[PDB]
Amino acid sequence: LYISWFEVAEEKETDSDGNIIVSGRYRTKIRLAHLGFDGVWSSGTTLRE
Amino acid sequence: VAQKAVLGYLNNFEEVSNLEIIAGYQDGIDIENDKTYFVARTRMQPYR
Amino acid sequence: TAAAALDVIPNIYGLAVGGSHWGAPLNAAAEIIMIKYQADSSKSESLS
Repeated sequence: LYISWFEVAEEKETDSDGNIIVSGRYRTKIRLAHLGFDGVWSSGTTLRE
Repeated sequence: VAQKAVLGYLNNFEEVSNLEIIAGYQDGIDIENDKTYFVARTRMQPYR
Repeated sequence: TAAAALDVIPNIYGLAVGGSHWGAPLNAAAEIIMIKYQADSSKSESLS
């Protein structure tokens, strides 16, 4: 059994002069988990394909 | 109680079997009969 | 992992950028090291 998430995030694409269009590409991530042979999780990793 | 004990080890065992070798130290410039140390880590996270 | 996530990347971006909590991992290690004793000195109560 495996589980997963998509990260929703914001940071400014700040220009040196300053800018209004602070958006486009962000370090969002995608995360995976699984439950082990006693039901505790461990492989809560970030492949972020 | 033994089944809980067994599976508590067998969860850990597979991470060890997946360890990845990153680098190895040759004896400066020498060859033959070297101790040749190696360093390795877990792939699932860079923690160990 | 919490201490590392509070370190490897900044808290804030802008005219000022940063907020990486420098001491966080080494400050966390002492708590991890401490926890061993409360368990082993109560495994001694189990085996007593």
